[PDB]
Amino acid sequence: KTRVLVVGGTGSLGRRIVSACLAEGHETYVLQRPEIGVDIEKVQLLLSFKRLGAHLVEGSFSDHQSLVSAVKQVDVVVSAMSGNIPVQLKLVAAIKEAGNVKRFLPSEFGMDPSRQKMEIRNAIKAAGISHTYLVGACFAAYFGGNLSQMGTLFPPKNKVDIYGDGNVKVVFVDEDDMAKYTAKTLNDPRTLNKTVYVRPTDNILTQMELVQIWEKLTEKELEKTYVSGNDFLADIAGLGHFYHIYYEGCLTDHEVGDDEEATKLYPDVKYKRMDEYLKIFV
Amino acid sequence: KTRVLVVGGTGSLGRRIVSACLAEGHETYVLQRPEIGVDIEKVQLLLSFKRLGAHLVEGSFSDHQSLVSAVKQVDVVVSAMSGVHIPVQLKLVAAIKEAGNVKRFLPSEFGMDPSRTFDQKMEIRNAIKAAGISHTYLVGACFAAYFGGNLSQMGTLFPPKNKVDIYGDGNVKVVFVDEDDMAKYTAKTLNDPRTLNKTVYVRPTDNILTQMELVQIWEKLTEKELEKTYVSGNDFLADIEGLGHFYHIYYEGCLTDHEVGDDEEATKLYPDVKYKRMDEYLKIFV
Repeated sequence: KTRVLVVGGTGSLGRRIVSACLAEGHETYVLQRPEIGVDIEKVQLLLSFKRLGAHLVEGSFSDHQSLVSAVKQVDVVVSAMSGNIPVQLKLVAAIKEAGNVKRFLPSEFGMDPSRQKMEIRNAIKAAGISHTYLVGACFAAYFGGNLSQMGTLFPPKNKVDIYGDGNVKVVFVDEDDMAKYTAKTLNDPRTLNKTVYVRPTDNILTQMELVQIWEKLTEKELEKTYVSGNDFLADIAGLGHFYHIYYEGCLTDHEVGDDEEATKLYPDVKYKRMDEYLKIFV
Repeated sequence: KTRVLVVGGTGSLGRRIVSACLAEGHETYVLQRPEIGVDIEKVQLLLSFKRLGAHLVEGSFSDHQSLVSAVKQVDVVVSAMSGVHIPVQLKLVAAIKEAGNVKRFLPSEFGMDPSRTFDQKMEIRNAIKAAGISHTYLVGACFAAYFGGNLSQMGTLFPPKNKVDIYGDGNVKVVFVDEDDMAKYTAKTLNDPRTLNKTVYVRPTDNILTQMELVQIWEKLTEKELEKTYVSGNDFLADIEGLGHFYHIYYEGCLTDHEVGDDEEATKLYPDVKYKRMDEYLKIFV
């Protein structure tokens, strides 16, 4: 059994990673930070982990030696901050000091920063820490269910902004599926010290294709305001990354080999399609 | 169907009240505040309520007329601030008074009767009375998540590992209630004619427990005796330099020092609620 410490386990992605690690059969440790000890929902979430067999390990980002003691107990560290640069770098320093970690999987929110955005990867390299990066897809909770409307995570009402012509291919993935891929890949010899691209073919969609999925489920056409590229840029760092995705098509402008793509490496994961994802909000 | 607006529906108690309101068949409205829109947990929670039949009503505590418009749509307003983020509740009262249509207001007091400084604690109740707003108060019990699961220790919701502070002798009766049960009592009482303009006491008999009895339940569940430090009333007060409510509950016995009638006690009024006992509550921590 691979021993895995999940950092950020009360986050949106982190709590799905804990569940996926338990389901995959890893011996799963969850960092229990002091600050969330007074949050009743986060305490009951951690207790739902325990009842499924996870071990809670106490430590905090402000206590370097507590981070060292947590990572000294496992083979793999998985980090998911959706729920930050200094914090990942504090983890990197603790991992380097501990010396025992076989693989570190920092979450990058599915966003490849090598295309300074590179500070965490540069510290991983300089520390000699083995790793796997999972990149290449927008999380459906943040870009899909809102029809990619900025400034809101709620489903659309009658109107939407269409970015450019909405004909640029984006890659969407359910966070539940990103968590399964993380749990599958973290002891896969094929992905040690590799970038793994998450590109589920059925979820390669232009913004207009995503909109049309919504319109078909609600049986009604949305009012549309088209936002040109320079009208977008004249209204200004995620805003910059959003532009790279929806106007320059950075998630789809290069090919990926089967030996480095998540759905090919892990074809047992039946990833949720965006029509099934959006069905819940209609 | 009684129409109910729940204010604080992404909070701890408040999300349980929304659930119990839907369970009861109330036409359930939930205030959707702009400030939770950055929080995916909160957004998906509210969308879960909408999926179950709730109505989301956009409004903000800093926008008086948005609150008036919200309360003008319902018969009953329930508010619960535990886990959200006296002024907020007073803003709600102002909007209810101006709206004029609300048949009953149920402000959560976190189980703590403020009528036992005194005038600051009574500020909301005084504004309710001055506005002529009809109400139901629910009081008399410690929420188990905050006083039971942690064996009444400070600074954590987890039970201790091998050491407990015992207050006084731990022989003062306290009343404990599961937050889930508080929410069901709230949903059942809010259109009960019997509780209009009443204080309803929540006193589940099996959950009237001294702190030592509560510790003993945990020691039996774990099969280990805890190391005990006894804290006198004088030392507790000296270290205060919420703790005041704590002192009155665990040292003065203010939850159990008076009798309540059946016609004003939640488990008599609503005997269909099978309230959770503390042995069952604590087992999830083992």
